[PDB]
This record gives sequence, C-alpha cells and structure tokens, in this order.
Amino acid sequence: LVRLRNEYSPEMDYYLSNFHPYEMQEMGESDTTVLMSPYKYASHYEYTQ
Amino acid sequence: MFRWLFLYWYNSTDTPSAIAKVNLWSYINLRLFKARLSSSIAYYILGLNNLELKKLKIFYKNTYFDYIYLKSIPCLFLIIFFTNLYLFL
Amino acid sequence: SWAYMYPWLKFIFRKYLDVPYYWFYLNGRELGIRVFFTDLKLFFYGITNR
Amino acid sequence: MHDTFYVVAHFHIMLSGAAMTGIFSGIYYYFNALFGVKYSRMFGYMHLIYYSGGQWVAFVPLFYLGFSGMPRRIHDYPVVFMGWHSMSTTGHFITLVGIIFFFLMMFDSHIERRA
Amino acid sequence: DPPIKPNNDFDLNVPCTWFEYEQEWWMESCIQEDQFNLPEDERPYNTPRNPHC
Amino acid sequence: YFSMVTGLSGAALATMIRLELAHPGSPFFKGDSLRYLQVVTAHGLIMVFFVVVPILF
Amino acid sequence: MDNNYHFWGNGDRQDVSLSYEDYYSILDCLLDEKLSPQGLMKFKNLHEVSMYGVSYVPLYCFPVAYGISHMLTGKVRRGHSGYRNLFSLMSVVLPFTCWYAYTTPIPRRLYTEIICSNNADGAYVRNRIKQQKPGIWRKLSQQLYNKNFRFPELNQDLTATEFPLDYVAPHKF
Amino acid sequence: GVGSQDILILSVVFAGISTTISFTNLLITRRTLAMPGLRHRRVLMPFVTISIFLTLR
Amino acid sequence: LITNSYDIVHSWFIPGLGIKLDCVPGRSTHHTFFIDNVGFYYGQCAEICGRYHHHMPIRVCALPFEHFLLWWNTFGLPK
Amino acid sequence: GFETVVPAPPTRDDELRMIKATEEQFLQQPRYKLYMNEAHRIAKMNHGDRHNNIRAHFWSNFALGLLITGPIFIIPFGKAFRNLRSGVPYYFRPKYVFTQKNQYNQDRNWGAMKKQIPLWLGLSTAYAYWFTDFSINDDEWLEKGKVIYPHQTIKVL
Amino acid sequence: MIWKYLQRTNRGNIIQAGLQHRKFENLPFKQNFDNLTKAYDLRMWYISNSPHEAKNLEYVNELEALHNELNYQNSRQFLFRTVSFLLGWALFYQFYELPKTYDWQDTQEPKHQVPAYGDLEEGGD
Amino acid sequence: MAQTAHQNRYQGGLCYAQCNELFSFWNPSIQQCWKGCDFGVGRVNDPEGRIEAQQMCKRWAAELYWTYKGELDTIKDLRVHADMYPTTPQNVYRACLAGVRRQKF
Amino acid sequence: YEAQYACQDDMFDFLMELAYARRAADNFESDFASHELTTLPTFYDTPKAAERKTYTY
Amino acid sequence: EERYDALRVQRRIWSMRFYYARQQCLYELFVDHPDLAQWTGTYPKVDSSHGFPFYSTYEMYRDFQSFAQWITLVCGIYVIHVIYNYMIPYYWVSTPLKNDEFTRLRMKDYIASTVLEEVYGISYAEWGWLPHDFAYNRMRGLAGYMHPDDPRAMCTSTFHRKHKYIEHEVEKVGDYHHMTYPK
Ligand SMILES: [Cu+2]
Ligand SMILES: [Cu+2]
Ligand SMILES: [Mg+2]
Ligand SMILES: [Zn+2]
Repeated sequence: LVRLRNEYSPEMDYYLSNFHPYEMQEMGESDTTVLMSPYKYASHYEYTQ
Repeated sequence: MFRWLFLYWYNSTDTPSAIAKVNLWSYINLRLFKARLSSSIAYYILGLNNLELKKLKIFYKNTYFDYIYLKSIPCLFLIIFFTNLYLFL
Repeated sequence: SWAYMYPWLKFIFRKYLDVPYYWFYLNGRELGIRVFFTDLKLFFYGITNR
Repeated sequence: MHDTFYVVAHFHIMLSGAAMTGIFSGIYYYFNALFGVKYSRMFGYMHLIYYSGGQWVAFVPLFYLGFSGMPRRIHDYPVVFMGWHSMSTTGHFITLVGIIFFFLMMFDSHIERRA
Repeated sequence: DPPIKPNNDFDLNVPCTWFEYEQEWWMESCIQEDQFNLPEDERPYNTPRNPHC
Repeated sequence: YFSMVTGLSGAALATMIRLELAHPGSPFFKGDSLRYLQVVTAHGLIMVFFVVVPILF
Repeated sequence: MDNNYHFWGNGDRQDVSLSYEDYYSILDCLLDEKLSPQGLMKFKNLHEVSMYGVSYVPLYCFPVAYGISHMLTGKVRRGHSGYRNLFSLMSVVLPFTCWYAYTTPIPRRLYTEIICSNNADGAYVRNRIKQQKPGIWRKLSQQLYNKNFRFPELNQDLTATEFPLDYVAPHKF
Repeated sequence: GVGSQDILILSVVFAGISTTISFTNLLITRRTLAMPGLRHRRVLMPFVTISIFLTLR
Repeated sequence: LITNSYDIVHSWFIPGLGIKLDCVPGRSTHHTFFIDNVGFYYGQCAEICGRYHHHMPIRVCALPFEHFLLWWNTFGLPK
Repeated sequence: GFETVVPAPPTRDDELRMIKATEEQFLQQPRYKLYMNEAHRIAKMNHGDRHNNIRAHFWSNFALGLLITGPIFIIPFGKAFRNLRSGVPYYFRPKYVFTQKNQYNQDRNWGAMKKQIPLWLGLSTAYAYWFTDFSINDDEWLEKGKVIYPHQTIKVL
Repeated sequence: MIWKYLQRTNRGNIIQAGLQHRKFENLPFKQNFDNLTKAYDLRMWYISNSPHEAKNLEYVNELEALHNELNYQNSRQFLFRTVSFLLGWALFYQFYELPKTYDWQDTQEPKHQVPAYGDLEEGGD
Repeated sequence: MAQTAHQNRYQGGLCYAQCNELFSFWNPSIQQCWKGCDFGVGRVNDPEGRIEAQQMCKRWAAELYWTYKGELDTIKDLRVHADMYPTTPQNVYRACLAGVRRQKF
Repeated sequence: YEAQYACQDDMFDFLMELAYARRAADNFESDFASHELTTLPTFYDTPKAAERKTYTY
Repeated sequence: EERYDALRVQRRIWSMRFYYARQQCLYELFVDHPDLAQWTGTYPKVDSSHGFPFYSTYEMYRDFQSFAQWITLVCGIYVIHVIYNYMIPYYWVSTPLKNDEFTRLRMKDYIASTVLEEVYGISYAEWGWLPHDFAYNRMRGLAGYMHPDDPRAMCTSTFHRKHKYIEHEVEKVGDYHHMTYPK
C-alpha cells in the first residue's frame, strides 16, 4: 500500500507510470447532453460544436 | 513526442517536481497526448542479450481503388466465363 | 409529436407483410429491386415531362 | 390440474418454503452484518424446525387435494376434502409458531449482546 | 475511496511459485483414496526392452 | 423491519384463508364469498409484491 | 434502350402518366364487380408495382432532401455533430420533396392499358373517373387528348353533340 | 364494482413505479459505481448479487 | 362440445373425466368429447367468477345409447 | 371458353401406359433438384429452370458492369478527392477515432474507397438490372402456373 | 493498346495532390466564410504533414481562433437561412389553398356510432 | 393416412408417389387416392378385380359421406384436378378411382 | 346449418342483427367491394379461369 | 505423399494469412478504439514485457465467453419454425377473395395446422397403449378421423395396424366386415 502524499517529491514522481492519463473529454462544459444513438452510447463521449 | 513507453519513462525531466519548481503547467504538455503507440503489431522475443522488438506488419492501409479494380479483372472474367459456360452447358 | 401518423407506416409495410413465400407458387414473382430501378427511371421521365 | 390446489401446492412449496427458507438463510448468514450481534442458537433451531415442518405439513395435503379435484378460489368445498384441509391448516399454524420463534430469537439476540 | 480488484497484465505475470505443486493435489488425493495399488512384489519387472527405444 | 411488518400482515391474511378452509360450511367468513376472494387476492398481492420483493430487493 | 420494355410496370415517355395520389384516388372510386377478370388482373399487377413504388419514393427523394437540409443549415458539414438540426430539417423537407414526387405523374404501361383500353373495362374506368373525380378526369382528359387519344368521355371532343361537363382548358387544335 | 378492484389496479400501477425506481437505482449503481476490477466480471461477485442484477434486468 | 360464456370466463371442470373446458365470452370453442364408460361424474367451475363460484356444480351422466335414447325420447324430444 | 371432348375412363392398358409415363418422368428428376412430389412440381421445376437461366445472365452482366463501371465512372469520381473545394489538398477529418494516417495517402485513399466501393457496387447492380432480360420468366397474366402432369409430358407406346 | 488506358494508372491518382494556386490568387478583401475556410484548410493540411513543431503549434493556436470565427459565420448563415425557411413555409401555407375536400369515411363507423348489437351486448338469450 | 394400410407414405410405393403427384400438397384427397391404391393391390390386373376395386371405392365413398342410391352412378366427369377436395362423396369416389387407376401390380 | 354449427347462439344473434341491418337496406356485398383492386395477383386470378384446371383420370 | 504435404502447407498458409490480417486489425482496434475493442471481447494486445504498463488498458468484457449454446440454438430454431408457419402466413389473407378463396385459406391453414410430430404420436403408440387399450383406441381413432376433408388425418400413421407386442382382436390387417370399422 503506497499512501500518496500531497507533495511534489521525486518519490511521488516514481509512481508516475502507474496511472492512466486523465481523459480530458469530460472536462469543461458540454454543449451536448447525451447521444440518442443506441449503438454508440455509454462508450463514446458527446461531440462538441 | 514519444512513441515507446520505455523511451518515454526512461529520463523524463518534465516531472511534477521540476514543473512545480517553475509552477507553469501548460496545457499542451498533458500526459494524455505525450505517448502513443504505432498501431502496428510490436511484440518482444528474446534476442542474444536482451528483449528484441519485432514488428508484425501484414498489409498496407493506403490502397486506392485502381489497385482494387486491376486486381479484380481476372475474377470478373472468371465469373463471366463460368456463367456463359453454365448457359451453354 | 410525429406519433399519430402511424397509419401511413402500416399502409406502407403491411402490404409487404401480406406477400407470401416465393416457393409457395402463388404468383412466382419477386419484383422488388426491378421495380426500384424501373421506378427510378420512370421518375426521371416524369419529372422531366413535368 | 389447472386451476386446482395442485398448482397452489406447487407454487406454495416453491415460493413460501424455498424462497423464505433462503431468505432466512441469508438473515442468519448476515446476522452480525445486519444487527451487530451474534444470533442465539436455541430459538434459531426452534424457528428452523417449526418453519420447515409447517411448510411440509401445510403444503403436502394441498397436493393430495389437488389430485382429488379441488378448485383454487372456492371458500366452500365438497365434504370429502375437509380432512386434508384441516391438516393443511394445522401445518400453517405450525409455520406460525416458527415465525414466533424467529422474532423471539431476535429479542433473544439482544439480551445476549455478544460480539 | 473505492476498493480495488487489481487486474494483472499477462506479460508482467510471473510463474507460479507459491506452493505451485499443490494446485491439483487435492483432486489427485481424492482419486487415490479409493484406488488400490499393485504391490511391488506383484508388479512385473525387467520386462524386455522396446526394440526402437 | 418494514418487511417484517408486511410479512406479518401476509401471514395474517394466510391465517384468514386457512381458517375459512379449515372445514366446509365457511366457518370464518360465514357465507361471505366476496370477502374471502378479497382476502385471497390481498394475500397473493402483498406476499408477492410487498413481502418477498421488499425483503430481497 | 432498355431490355425490359415488355414489363408491365415499365413505360416510355409517351405513356399515360398518373401520379401516385391520382392512382390511389382513382382506386377509391371503382368496384371490382364491374370489371372483367382481365381488368382485375391489370389492377392487381398495378397494385404490386405501385406498392413497391410508394415504398421506394422516399428513398428516391432522400438525396435531394439531404442536400436541401444541408444548405439550410449553412456551409458547414458537422457530420455526426449536426445530426439533430440536419434531421429536423430533414423531417420537414423530405415530406416536401416527397410531395413534389407523389404529385408528379409517371408513365406506365399499366396506366395506359387501364385508362385507354377500348373494351368495356376501359370505358367503365374512364366514365367512373369522369363522374366521381371531375378534377382528376380534367387533367387526365387533357393528357389523353394531347396524346392523340380520341374517346367520347374526353372533354375535348369535337364530334360530340352534347356539351362538355367541365371547363375545356386552352389547347392547340 | 368500483372499489377494491380499482384499488388493486392502481396499487399495481404504483408498485410498477416503485419497481422502476428500484431497478433503475440498482442497475445504474452497478453500471457506474462498480469497483475498478469488478466492472464487468459477473463471476467475481457473490452469487446473490449476480442473481439480483439478472432479476433487475 | 361448443363452449361459450354469457358474461365472464368460467371453467367446466370434470375431475372424474380429467377434463376442463374454458368457457370464454365471444369464443365458440369446439372440443371433442368421448366417454368410454358408463358413468355419473360431478364437476365444478374452475375459474374465479364471483359470489357463487364455489356453488356452481355440474352433473354429467354418460349412459349406453339405449338408455340415452330412452332419456332423449322421454325428456328431450318433448322439449 | 369452349370445352373439349371428355374421353371415356381409361382401360387397363391405358392405365398401364399412364403409369409407365409417370415413372419414366419420375426417373428424369436430377437428385440435386429438391422438389417434392406434388401437382405443381413440374411447373415449379420449369419455373426454376427459367429462373436459373435468368440468374446466370444477371451475374454475367453484373460482372461485366463492374468492368464497365471501373474506368468510366468510379475512377473519375475518385479524381474529386485530390483537393477540397478550397483548393487545399485532401486531409483527414476525424469523426471520433483519431486514427494515425501515417502512410502516404492513407486518409485520401481510404475516403475515396469508402465513397467509391458502394458507388461501384451500386452502378454495377444498376447495369445488371438494366441490361439483363427477364422476359423468359415474366408472365403478366400468370398463365404459366397451370398444372402439368408427368404422363402428359411423355408418350409411351 | 487496351492496357495503356485500362491498366496504366494515371499519375494523379497515385501522388499527393498539390496546392491549387488558382484559388488563392484573387481573394476578396473580406474576412468572409470562404477566406476563413481557406485559411483553416491551409493550416490543417500543414499541421497534418509538417515535421516542424514550432510552426505546427502556432498553426494550432491560429486554427482554434479560426474555428471560433467560422462558428460565428456559420451562426449568421444558420440564422438567416432558417428564418427565411420558416417565413417562407408560413407564407406558403398562408397563400396555399389547403384541400379540405378529402374523404371523411374514416371518421364514420355506423356499426359503432349506433351500436348494431344493441340490447344484446349485455348477456341476453 | 389414418384410414390407409401403411404407417408412412413411403411404404405405399409407386402408387402413393403418383397419388402425391396427382394433387397439391395441401389437398386431403391424396389420402383417399391412397385408399384406391389399397383397394387395387391384387385386383387391378384381374379383369373382374378392377370392377371389384371400383365397387370398393363406391362403398368407401358411401360410408364416408351420406349418399343417395343413384348419386354415384350419374357422375358426368370422373376426371380429377389438383384442387379437388374430398368435400363430397363424388369427390371421394373420384379420388379413390384415380388411386385405383395408378396401382401397378 | 354449417353457420349454426360454427357459431354459438350469442354470436349467431349478433350476426343476425347485422343480417337484418343489411337486408333492410338490400346491401349486397358486391355493391361496395373494391378490395380486389388492392390485392396481390395470384395464379388463381387468371382471366381464363376455366382453362387453368388440368383434369386427369 | 508430397502432394498431400503441399496441400497441408497451403491450408496452413491460408489459415495463418487470415489469422495475421485479423490480428493486425484487432491490434489497431485496441490501440486506436479502446472501447470498441473491449466491447467486442478483444484482449489487451500490447506487449508490455519491457515492464511499463500500457497507458490505456481495460478489463476484459467477456460477454459471450456448451449446454447454454445448444439450448439457445434449439429454442431459436423452434421459434423460427413457429414464426415461419404460424405468424407470417397469418397476414397473407385478410380480405374475402373472389377466386379460389377456400383453396388459399386451405393452403395457409395446412402449412400451420399439420405438423410432423402427429405421425409419431401414432407410429409408436405401443409406448403407453397396452394391447387391449390399443385395440379400443384403434377403433376410436378410426371413428374420430373418419372425416375425409382433414389434412391432419393425412400424414398420420395408419390405425389399420396390429399391436407390435401382441394383437388380440385383429387377425389380419384388412379383414373387416365394415370399411370404417376395424372389426
Ligand atoms: Cu363460474
Ligand atoms: Cu367460477
Ligand atoms: Mg383458468
Ligand atoms: Zn467506440
């Protein structure tokens, strides 16, 4: 169990490769509520204008 | 810009420690975009000293229609010949 | 709001529903795609005449 | 056997007996998770014995009546059924006694107050 | 904080060495409890060698 | 606990059903067939939808 | 031209042209008891050809409706992203293009055989359209007279001793 | 007649609404808030939970 | 047997013959009926119908054709 | 709609000749043609033969159509994917998947193929339906559904 | 013979297309949709085929700005075209003489309007 | 084929095959035709056996449906077609006779 | 007698009410029938109906 | 011999060409479209033998992953058989027909009413009918299937048969005193 701390030590940067990069698609504000297509739903993110 | 994870993680100087020493976290330096594989099969065998990276590439993806049409002429002529042969016999 | 227009939907597809199996030999006709292309040409002719 | 007490016996054995016995199995299996104390064995054994016996005694005579042509939703029936019906009712009351023991054990589980 | 069930990458697995020799043990021992074995006094021995081996 | 109360309710309805069927001649409802049918319907509905379904789900 | 000129559901330019709306309205004013078994056969063949045709017409009009709906949104193609506006405008415009198509007469051999046949079935159909569908017969009579058809039921009949039953639109004698 | 039967019909409507709420809540709880290793593996969960999710579907 | 019902669904249920015919409104259901013995069978209604669902009894007497003909000429023909 | 003279019921010799004709016609059915014994069977078989004939022609034309639709339509159509309407050469516009178009003209060639293969097949199908002839099987009045019996096909003795 | 113009593929179908210089010579003195689209296409093609990262990132910023400006131009186009379409629709149906002479048989059911089975719907025999 | 002699139509032989070929596959007349094949087993070749088989067909038709004494003796046309269904004793008789005609040996 | 056999007396009474309603007005079905114009063609719909049948001893 | 070896090698070559083209497609799908790869049941296909885990990996969604397949196939075949002859043919005739209406209705009904199982229901009647019960049910069946216009009586094994174990009433198959009675 590695108890990560709220710091910028080189020890924390050692575990930089054990995390998926954070997806930016859901960040910000969305101009589309949800896709009405059943084939591409809950897997694809909403498009933006 | 990285293609291989072992090159990406070998010696990285844009780590949070250094970037916090400067405290300027640019958007273009997101780790979501830093590394991306080649979409061509690449597996590992055991070489003479260490792991050897072997790439399995089978077919190209940039084929245009003229190649498909020229490679189909014998098949179309075979279809025509077989149908006419069936009609005659 | 488009819901109460279903009688047209039945009017189009029920006629497809009442087509028997081909090898029952009631008429021995399968005229789907033939009519598709023939009516494409016929609509070209009709629009040009109009 | 349609719309007769054979169907009633079938689905009552299934639903009442099996489903409620499995529910009680889960209740005793998760007694510490649900109540924070361990259950008492005496009234639990009494609950098990009486509930199971009541289920059998109450729903086997219903099979007997279903084989003899007893419709489902009639409150009056031919005289030749009463015998088994009485036995069936007896079984139900046995079941009820088991239910009592169930609640008793819960009370008995909080006098005990063990980890 | 959610609990975790860690998935292991197949490429990063290691050969089983935590008492690996016991995975089938129970199964075999359930089959050999009701098995009668021929004593070595009765098992034929020094049989002729296979010509090609 | 709500399911305990509803299960007691269903057990009471089943007790009414079994007391009407203890012997012929309608000893419980005394000739009122409609009340018996209401009791049977209520027993089935609250045992299925308001005892077992609440408990489990 | 085509290798299937024999087909009853086919036609050339100078065949009798009836729109689908006209065809259905004409069907609404006829009785099967008054038709010979040959006329019933013509009507049944026309029925199957026309059911396939009415099924297919929206498919014919879809490219034009798609283009018009795209041009109404603007000069930006937001594929998979402007689908909502595109298909609202489509559900509006495709009915209009289908209106233009379904009100457009199309020629057919069955159309020219049902109307212009010289037997009793043709006369029955012509008179039934003449009386129960005066406007449809007005258009159809103009078309038939323009195509060198000479029937008593036509409004443009110079050999008749009875006055026409409708307004005779101007035409070249 | 108007009475108990209408009570039963409208109570069944209400029970349908309650079941809708329940299955929506629990199905979305599984489909969204599952732990990182138990998102799709039916077998890993205890059998009562697999049964509950199947019955909710 | 052409089974039908005036108002609601009933069930002509003969346990001795092991048969049950559902009398459904608006449904003229045709059933074949064969009794291979001389027998007086009682029966009931096996579909919930109301107040007298319990007291809706049935009596069917299958007789040899001579006795059936005697009943038919004596009690059936005079209407 | 007149009527023909009804012959008297056949004698034993005529019945035997009819049986011989029926069995001889039965022997002629190929084992790979699975038509059951029925009144319309022969008629169906005839229909099937004609249908198969048409099928062959169609496919030939279809193949021919592909050839004729190769250089005449689809390749000149693919000449339209070289540049955009703004004059800038073709570049990849991704919908959802940001595929890496690393190869030379992967984006342009793939888009051209996506809009050309359906066009190729559609034009070939149109050519096949336009140029093949269905006249042999077409029956406007449905007069070819009449029952033909095996003994009527073959004359014996 | 036949292979010369049937098998010998044309040069243009193989190599990458070059820039059409005719379409960038005489440009209108406007920041209109055409010019903005031309700039956007130029920068997108460049960043799709350029090994130089500084120019690529400059073009990325300029492409975001052009995306915003083209969104504004498209909003104007959408407003004008759709308002014109709605007004034309309303005016057409204002001047169009709607056919109200359709058959009304569908609304009439004489067996149901006056129940033909009267006094027999309730069980009586 | 509850009224015929064989468990399945394939045991009937060539006569049952000809009966199947005589009528459309949904026509119940085939079974009656099959009964003809049963009546003319050892009788078709005998000159009086054929008459006996025809009489057997007449009796069979009279037993299946109510018939009148002259009704089966005044039939104008004994020929059958594919859509001839055994709705009348005349049709039953015609199907049975057609089955008798097709019984070689 | 066939119609009486196929129908119960209730449905027979309904159909007799319809028959009275249609016989008072003398409504022959051929006066209104047009659905044959919107029915698919069949081999049985040939103009020469008498010659479609093949007769064989 | 050598030709057989060449055929075997060619078959292996074809199989492996298909396999490796498919594997290239699957690897590209996993790298570029991770959610569709998971939905289709594709394993994480990136070789991480160098020790650095992949930046976008996922848990296997093995929805499809013997008896279940067999029983689903049997039920689906039964349902397709039912819809083939019971549902769809219901819509063929919906209006009164001028020509051969009874013929067309008979066709629709025959392709639905008469099923194959019925023949077996009497072809192996000894599996529950004793000799005397078989004789009585034989006379009963001959009476009940007396009506000629019944396509279900056709395609049903004959009642003019002796009991396989022993036959008491019937001495010969076709020695009767009445045509429509087995005695
Ligand atoms: Cu009752
Ligand atoms: Cu009742
Ligand atoms: Mg019931
Ligand atoms: Zn996806």
